[PDB]
Amino acid sequence: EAPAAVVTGAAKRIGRAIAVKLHQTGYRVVIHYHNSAEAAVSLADELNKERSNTAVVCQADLTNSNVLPASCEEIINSCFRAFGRCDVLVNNASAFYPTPLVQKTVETQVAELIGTNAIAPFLLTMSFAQRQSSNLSIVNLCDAMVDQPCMAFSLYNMGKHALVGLTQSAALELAPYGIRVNGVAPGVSLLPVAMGEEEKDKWRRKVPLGRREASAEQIADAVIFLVSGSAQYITGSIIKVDGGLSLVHA
Amino acid sequence: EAPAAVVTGAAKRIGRAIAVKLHQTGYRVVIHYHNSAEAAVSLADELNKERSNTAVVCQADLTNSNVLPASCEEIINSCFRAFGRCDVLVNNASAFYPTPLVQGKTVETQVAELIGTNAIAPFLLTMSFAQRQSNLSIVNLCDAMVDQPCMAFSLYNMGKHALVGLTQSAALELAPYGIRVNGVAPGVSLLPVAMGEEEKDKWRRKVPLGRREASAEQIADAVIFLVSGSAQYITGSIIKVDGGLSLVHA
Amino acid sequence: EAPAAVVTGAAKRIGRAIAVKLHQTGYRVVIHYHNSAEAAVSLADELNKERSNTAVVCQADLTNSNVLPASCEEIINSCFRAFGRCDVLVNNASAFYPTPLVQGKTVETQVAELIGTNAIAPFLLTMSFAQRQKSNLSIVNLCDAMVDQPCMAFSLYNMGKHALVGLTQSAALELAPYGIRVNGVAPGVSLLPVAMGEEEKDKWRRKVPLGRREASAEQIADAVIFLVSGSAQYITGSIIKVDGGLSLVHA
Amino acid sequence: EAPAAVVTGAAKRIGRAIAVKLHQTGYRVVIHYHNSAEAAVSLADELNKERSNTAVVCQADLTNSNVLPASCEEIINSCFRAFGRCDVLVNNASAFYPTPLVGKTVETQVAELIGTNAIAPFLLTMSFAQRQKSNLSIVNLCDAMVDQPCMAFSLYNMGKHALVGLTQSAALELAPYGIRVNGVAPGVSLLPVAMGEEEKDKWRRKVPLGRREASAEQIADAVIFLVSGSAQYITGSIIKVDGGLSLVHA
Ligand SMILES: NC(=O)C1=CN([C@@H]2O[C@H](COP(=O)(O)OP(=O)(O)OC[C@H]3O[C@@H](n4cnc5c(N)ncnc54)[C@H](OP(=O)(O)O)[C@@H]3O)[C@@H](O)[C@H]2O)C=CC1
Ligand SMILES: NC(=O)C1=CN([C@@H]2O[C@H](COP(=O)(O)OP(=O)(O)OC[C@H]3O[C@@H](n4cnc5c(N)ncnc54)[C@H](OP(=O)(O)O)[C@@H]3O)[C@@H](O)[C@H]2O)C=CC1
Ligand SMILES: NC(=O)C1=CN([C@@H]2O[C@H](COP(=O)(O)OP(=O)(O)OC[C@H]3O[C@@H](n4cnc5c(N)ncnc54)[C@H](OP(=O)(O)O)[C@@H]3O)[C@@H](O)[C@H]2O)C=CC1
Ligand SMILES: NC(=O)C1=CN([C@@H]2O[C@H](COP(=O)(O)OP(=O)(O)OC[C@H]3O[C@@H](n4cnc5c(N)ncnc54)[C@H](OP(=O)(O)O)[C@@H]3O)[C@@H](O)[C@H]2O)C=CC1
Ligand SMILES: Nc1nc2ccc(C(=O)NCCc3cccc(Cl)c3)cc2s1
Ligand SMILES: Nc1nc2ccc(C(=O)NCCc3cccc(Cl)c3)cc2s1
Ligand SMILES: Nc1nc2ccc(C(=O)NCCc3cccc(Cl)c3)cc2s1
Ligand SMILES: Nc1nc2ccc(C(=O)NCCc3cccc(Cl)c3)cc2s1
Repeated sequence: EAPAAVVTGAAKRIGRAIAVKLHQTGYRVVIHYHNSAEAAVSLADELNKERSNTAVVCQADLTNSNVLPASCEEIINSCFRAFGRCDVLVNNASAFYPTPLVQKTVETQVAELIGTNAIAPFLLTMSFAQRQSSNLSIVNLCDAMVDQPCMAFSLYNMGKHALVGLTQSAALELAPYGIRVNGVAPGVSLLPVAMGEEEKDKWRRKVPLGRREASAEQIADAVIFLVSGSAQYITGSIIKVDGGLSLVHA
Repeated sequence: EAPAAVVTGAAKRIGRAIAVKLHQTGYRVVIHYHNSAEAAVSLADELNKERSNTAVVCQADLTNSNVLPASCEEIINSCFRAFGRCDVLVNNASAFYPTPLVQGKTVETQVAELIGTNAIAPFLLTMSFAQRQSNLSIVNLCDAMVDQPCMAFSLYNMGKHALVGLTQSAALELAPYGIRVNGVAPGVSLLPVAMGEEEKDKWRRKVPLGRREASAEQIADAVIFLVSGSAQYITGSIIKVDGGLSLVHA
Repeated sequence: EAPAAVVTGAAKRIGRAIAVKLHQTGYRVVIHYHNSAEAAVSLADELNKERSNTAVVCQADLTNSNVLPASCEEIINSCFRAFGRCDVLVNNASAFYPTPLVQGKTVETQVAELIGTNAIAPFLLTMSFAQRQKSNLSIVNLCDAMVDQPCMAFSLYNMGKHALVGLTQSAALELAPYGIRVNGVAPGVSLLPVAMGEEEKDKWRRKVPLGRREASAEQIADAVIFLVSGSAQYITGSIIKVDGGLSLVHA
Repeated sequence: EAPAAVVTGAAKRIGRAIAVKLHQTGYRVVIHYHNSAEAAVSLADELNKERSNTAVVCQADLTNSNVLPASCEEIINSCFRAFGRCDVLVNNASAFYPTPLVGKTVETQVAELIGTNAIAPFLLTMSFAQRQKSNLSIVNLCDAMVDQPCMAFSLYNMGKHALVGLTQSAALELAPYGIRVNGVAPGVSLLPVAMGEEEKDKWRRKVPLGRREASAEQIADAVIFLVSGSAQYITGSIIKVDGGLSLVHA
């Protein structure tokens, strides 16, 4: 038949764009969600209606507990269960909020920010590999502004730095098994829904390429390339998709 | 009207694969060469037979000198003369040889060739490209190993480092003009002309992903992505196409 | 009075050498240890015999847990309790072992120790150090020069060391308005593993361009000493590799 | 007896502070200069007043041309003829001005910005290494902001990137001879004399640590460390001395 992909947090925003675009490219997909049951279902609906029985949903909480392992195993599972194979893993799901050094308790923050951002990708990676001709690859959602961090976002930043480390080490380690591991690093994309609107323009104006944020589909485009046969020799690479934002000094 | 691209050192090896593949994507192509007259003319005949009036050649020495700006201006001008437009510039041409710090070319010539082709020509070509200015982009052929260099290749490495700087500086500067500037960084690809079987397998053995060098087409694939509509928010980015080679410790 | 420093995992190897050199430069020192009780007490004994009332020990597991914040707070408080001040924090303590992806400690346990010691505890200690400030304040984080060219099957260790880089940068940024500098020291190959054979040692030694030998503990401490000194008063968010060229050598 | 150090562009500003700190440390110094003869002599006289026969001056243009190799050989020679040895080389001299891609000629700009910042350091490095017959080191003055460049500084940035490559390449190659090679990367240091205080403050306010530029002495302090017995294992390292400026996003 046709290849299959798991996308994490695929309900909304960047994950949904990735999901749809993988589908259009001919992937059967698992739409993982935590909170967005509705949205997951609706997207599955839309993809199933397009090609019969090619989109399934999956619940899991990706916080750092004692049960993350099983959850990550569950997610990889259902991809094999629904489609009998798993070609692609997109690590998209992610928490993001400030954690000031001079001031949810901390370990909540750690489980979410370190847990979702780093540890869960590590576990999914381990399951994806464990259960493996083909074109297998993993794509991690990184952050182009990792070296010029937002003030008071240490934990978030630590977790994204950790994700670069996983990208590198897993690319090395899984290269023998023909599994590629890559990253996509957005700058400013879909801005926080809560963040002010006139405040949003402030950020848009800093971006060299067209004074605007990346659309979700732009991010998705890079993911598509990395999983494709056009990237068959690409592993351990992180592709920034930031419109030049990371090149701009203070 | 199909867009137009200049590829430097497009007569052989990776440059040829980039020109071919731009052509197969719908571009008209200026094939720059220095010495490889026959291969140059040969390729253009092949492109033109495939689609008449779609390929030209343009001879130029890319060694640094007081007339390199005029030679660079001429390469770009050749594209406007042939095709009435210049949409893409691929900085591919490259001198590569050892320049030990501790002891037939003079050092003046070594600097001219290694710094001229790898860095100064790209800069002058970028300047000419932007001056004569849809989906405009420049792709620089960089080097994935530039922070773990070959022993005794200081001038080469300096040139490739300079090219990274050019990639970033021009991406920043040319963004408001809608011109994107990116790089592709091979690890080990098409291997040298003068090298034994034993030595090839030595290098190949180092590559985590499949224990082999990149095909030129694999390198060309990333160039294709960067110039395409799928990369319209990507600028100042360098994509490693190295099979994990740069991840491998001594 | 004399400034005070907290050094984590300071009973042996690189931490001890850092504690010793800070002590010789006139610091009062907290020697944090986990398991190495005899060795920590021995070191403090030596340092106290050198100038009385200048060295204390402090026991803490730096494995991630819900009590890890309390333990890190307690480490910092030990310094204020002993010496009335805390000028320098060195995050040296580190777990180091393989965690293969394609496969005995549970994975829960691996994550707790490798991410906890190498990254979370540094963050918590960073927080406690800064909050307790109410001179030349700085933090030095022991990083790893080979993080972008890692050992096969050391995913979690590498992830923690990359996190520590992120902490170094983020904390340099956030704490600079308080006058606290935050930097890193990144060894290549230094003191080899106690359980490693001399045969394997020489394999690693011969890869080092500068001298074909590992860094001495002193040489690593030397860089730490520079970063805390007034010769580094404008330096923050910098990581100095002390690796003999090792990270420049290709495969 | 006393070790000897060559410092380039040592007449004024940062190179001056380095010469002085090296002298105070016990070094005999060659004060290289291009135009500031008056400045160079006064420094030399003052140093020589502190300690007889410990300081000499040497004039040379470090621009790129067929005579540059000879010039750099002569600079190194001047240390040996004066002091009988050359233990340290500090590549400090630098040209810095904008070179927009869109009243000097372009070839002149290339010659000056690539010549002073990259090529002359390479030639000096070669001459330093070849003339050796303990604690030998080279320190290259880099730039902490090379990945977040000033707009329209492409050539400057290319030169500073090249210098990073030299540092790394020469570190690797000279390590067997026991010559360490490292860099110091200032952020904002001595601001131009004639720059308005109101402008100066715009840059000053960007700096996290103390909201001021680095003194020349602070930069020199990092140089002193790298040449010292405390840095005996450090090679191929670049120490940013930037007060956190490079960590600050747009
Ligand atoms: N937005 C931007 O501008 C930038 C984004 N990025 C990165 O790109 C990726 C996508 O960003 P964006 O779409 O804005 O992300 P969001 O912050 O909106 O989160 C995306 C999804 O993550 C899931 N998620 C969050 N926390 C958990 C958790 N504890 N367990 C399980 N799932 C969880 C949610 O799924 P559910 O809805 O089902 O609960 C949510 O829809 C992230 O990795 C992010 O860090 C990086 C830099 C810039
Ligand atoms: N091959 C590999 O494994 C790797 C290559 N790269 C990079 O990828 C790109 C393509 O590599 P590859 O195809 O191997 O390159 P080649 O070594 O085959 O050279 C490409 C072309 O550069 C041209 N060139 C050389 N000197 C001059 C000069 N003075 N003036 C004008 N043109 C000149 C030549 O044109 P002509 O033949 O007409 O004289 C030559 O065919 C380069 O920029 C290279 O640095 C990066 C790392 C790995
Ligand atoms: N040695 C080398 O070659 C290199 C070292 N580094 C870094 O340099 C630093 C020093 O290296 P090195 O001296 O070899 O380190 P070690 O591996 O010897 O560990 C130092 C100390 O870490 C402490 N530690 C370990 N696990 C825990 C834990 N769960 N809770 C609390 N403390 C713990 C131990 O204290 P105790 O003995 O009391 O149990 C130990 O003595 C480390 O951060 C390391 O990663 C970087 C690269 C190379
Ligand atoms: N100051 C700052 O904020 C920053 C500086 N840096 C780097 O720090 C180093 C020192 O900085 P700074 O003191 O401000 O530098 P300056 O701009 O003051 O230049 C230092 C010296 O360079 C010499 N020089 C310039 N062009 C030439 C040439 N063609 N031939 C020979 N010598 C030449 C001059 O010698 P003379 O006067 O005798 O002609 C000059 O005094 C440089 O390498 C610089 O790039 C990096 C980032 C920031
Ligand atoms: N899960 C999520 N992770 C992230 C990470 C980053 C952002 C984000 O909005 N980043 C922008 C940082 C930035 C920094 C400086 C200038 C600008 Cl215009 C933008 C948003 C999100 S949402
Ligand atoms: N114009 C050209 N530029 C370059 C640059 C690099 C190479 C090359 O062969 N690079 C491989 C270097 C290498 C470094 C370490 C391990 C391995 Cl297997 C290979 C070949 C060329 S040809
Ligand atoms: N807590 C500890 N952390 C670390 C981290 C790294 C090392 C170490 O020995 N790293 C060497 C890795 C290496 C990789 C490639 C070549 C070589 Cl000569 C050495 C040893 C330790 S002990
Ligand atoms: N030879 C010389 N090289 C350089 C390099 C850089 C500078 C300089 O002024 N750099 C500051 C760049 C900068 C960029 C963005 C913000 C801020 Cl406050 C400062 C000044 C000089 S003088």
